[PDB]
Amino acid sequence: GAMLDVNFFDELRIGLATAEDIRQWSYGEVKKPETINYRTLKPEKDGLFC
Amino acid sequence: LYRRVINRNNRLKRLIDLGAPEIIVNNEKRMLQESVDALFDNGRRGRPV
Amino acid sequence: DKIHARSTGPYSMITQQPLGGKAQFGGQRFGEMECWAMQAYGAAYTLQELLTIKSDDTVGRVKVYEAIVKGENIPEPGIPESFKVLLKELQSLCLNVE
Amino acid sequence: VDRYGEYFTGAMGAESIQKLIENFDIDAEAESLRDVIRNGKGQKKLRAL
Amino acid sequence: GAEVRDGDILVGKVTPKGETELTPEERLLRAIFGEKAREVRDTSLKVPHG
Amino acid sequence: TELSERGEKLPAAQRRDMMWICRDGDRAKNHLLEANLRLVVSLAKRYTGRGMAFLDLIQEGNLGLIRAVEKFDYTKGYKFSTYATWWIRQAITRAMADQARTIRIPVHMVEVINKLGRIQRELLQDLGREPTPEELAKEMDITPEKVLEIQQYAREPISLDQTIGDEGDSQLGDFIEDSEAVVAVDAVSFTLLQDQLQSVLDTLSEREAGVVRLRFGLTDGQPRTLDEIGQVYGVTRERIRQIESKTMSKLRHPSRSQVLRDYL
Amino acid sequence: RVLRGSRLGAVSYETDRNHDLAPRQIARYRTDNGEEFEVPFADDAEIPGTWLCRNGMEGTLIEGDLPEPKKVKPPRTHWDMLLERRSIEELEELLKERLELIRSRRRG
Amino acid sequence: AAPVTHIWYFKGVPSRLGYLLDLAPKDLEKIIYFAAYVITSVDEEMRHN
DNA sequence: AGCACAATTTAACACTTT
DNA sequence: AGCACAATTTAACACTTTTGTCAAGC
DNA sequence: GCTTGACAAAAGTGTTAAATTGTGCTATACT
Repeated sequence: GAMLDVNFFDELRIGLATAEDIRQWSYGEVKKPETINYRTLKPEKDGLFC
Repeated sequence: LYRRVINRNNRLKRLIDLGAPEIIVNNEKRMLQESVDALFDNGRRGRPV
Repeated sequence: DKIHARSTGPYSMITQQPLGGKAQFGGQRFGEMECWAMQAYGAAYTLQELLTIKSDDTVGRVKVYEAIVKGENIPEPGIPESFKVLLKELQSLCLNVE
Repeated sequence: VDRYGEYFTGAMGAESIQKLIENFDIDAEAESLRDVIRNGKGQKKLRAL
Repeated sequence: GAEVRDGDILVGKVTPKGETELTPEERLLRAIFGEKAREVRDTSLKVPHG
Repeated sequence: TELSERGEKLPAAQRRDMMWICRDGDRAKNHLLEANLRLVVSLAKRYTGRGMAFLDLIQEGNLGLIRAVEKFDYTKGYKFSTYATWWIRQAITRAMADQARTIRIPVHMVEVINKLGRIQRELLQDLGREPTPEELAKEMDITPEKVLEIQQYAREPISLDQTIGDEGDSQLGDFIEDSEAVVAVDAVSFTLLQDQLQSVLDTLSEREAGVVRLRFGLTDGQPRTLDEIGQVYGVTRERIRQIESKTMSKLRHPSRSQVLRDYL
Repeated sequence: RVLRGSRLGAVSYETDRNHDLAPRQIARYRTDNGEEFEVPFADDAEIPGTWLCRNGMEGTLIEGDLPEPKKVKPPRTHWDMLLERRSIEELEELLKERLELIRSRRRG
Repeated sequence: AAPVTHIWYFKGVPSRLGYLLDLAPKDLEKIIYFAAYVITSVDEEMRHN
């Protein structure tokens, strides 16, 4: 109800997350097992730090 | 753990498109299951990573 | 070797609580039994001040410092930034915490 | 599967568990579990709770 | 033989910083007094507190 | 596929036998891999202990076996294992190059790191001591400025979540100061510096304060050129420049410099 | 000792604003499984045809430009690895051979 | 690329997937880690007549 | 290591075929 | 390991345009 | 207060060579 969650708390509900909820929170699919560059120390695209 | 999950997932996605016998695909799916189980709660089923 | 004091020093990495020990600056740990003592007193506001704008309320920390230096009233606390880490570690366990 | 393979379906793993969860009528199991603890007794009643 | 206290510099060490761009207020304050940017950092060895 | 379009349609006899021949061809491709899985295991069992788990080595060897049975020639009169050992060893070593480090290094740099490490161990065994960078560059036909730079690539990350002392309650992450955080006594000082800057700039004239605020970008954040201010004030760059050169001399006055000298 | 560290990045001190910001236009892409994604862009920006959307799969623009299939191939599709090492006359004189083994083995 | 059961709902005490399907945990581990096929459906009419 | 506790087996039972 | 080859990213240089500065002048 | 001419450094811009990265292949036999 309040994703910013700033000072208006009436309840706090837990529940199972369906697969339609997991691809609704997400901002994109990580598809490579890469973290960061080895030379330029910048995060690689489509990796765990992209 | 995230790297191992996405590694075995990419290898399963390659083995399925390449065409493979059932033993290799079943071994890959069991490895994927064990990787996600190691991510969520380590050391519960089997020996810990 | 034993005397230590801290107004404001280095903060930690993942959760933004202060560090520990005289080697760093570090703040004294206001743990569990001290919270039980302050709840048994009935002091709600000192407990809320020790737990939000002194450890985790990231925009409350510099706002309290500005209000003390300019000489104004201490503002109302926000939400602790170690609670929003818990919502992320519960959502990463596939639990729809809303 | 090669003989009488048209009369059933069988699988392995989490997709088979997903297929079992798909064909799972909750109300039938709920009414049966309500009726077992109402009529029967023994270990069967103590399990069904 | 030099007597030190809390905050004095022991080893003068200066590390290259590469690049960052200043705020407009600090870039104005450099142009008034006439002081260069001095892109290297300052990580000296000072004695600890107390 | 070449006859699944224009060209003909086939009678049921040739359709039946060619579909049976295709289905039989799809079976030996499974039978050969199921035969040589043990060869994959026997090759992969002597690379373990460094980087990757054992099952990942077996699966990359299986991918190499699929490649080797795709590119196998029976008319060269050799056994299958002599040819397939090359592709299986290549698949295992290429996987250990690609997916064994948390920071991914390309395979040529992994190759020169393996060559440098092997040459270092060989010169150590010949010498009975640890070699030197200028000594190592003599063997590897490179500069000694390259050798330490190569050596400062193969340092793997130390895990943040291990106990550091014998007192096990502490981990490593409780000792690392976050240096990119907001220092609370600096963000107040920057605000008071902005207020003092506006208080000093208000004692100037109407046009020179606007010239300074657009030249250094104090109002918008994006600075301007002299032509950009001359466009809005209707003069050339030299008229704006002498206005700025007079205003900066007016700001070096001690009444305008003393209250700002403390902030640098 | 203390061992400061930093995730590589910066913290700038512009006080935030919310009124004058260079103006933006919204594109809309459509992926393969009928999903719609709205992407803001600057006005001085060439809006591309295909965009890697939030779903994880590529989605083209909603217009009918049809820019490029770019002639990308298979790669090696076995066959090619069979045809590059063995020629058609050696296969046709083999396959028929195998075909005759279907005729003789069936009746003995 | 292949489904995966959540480890909290299979390796608990008591196992919730075992209660929800009336399967033993020693059989559930044989199913979801690729050791035993499971029949998931059977056409009763064709097998009857 | 242990202390408690609840879930999951050997075996101990009468009941019903063979 | 080790090598061969294509694809891609970088850095280096030549050349043009912008932005800034000096002296003169009404 | 304001403009013009002239000159020089700084910044874009295009091209081109180098360095850097990605990928295929190596056939005594080996289980």
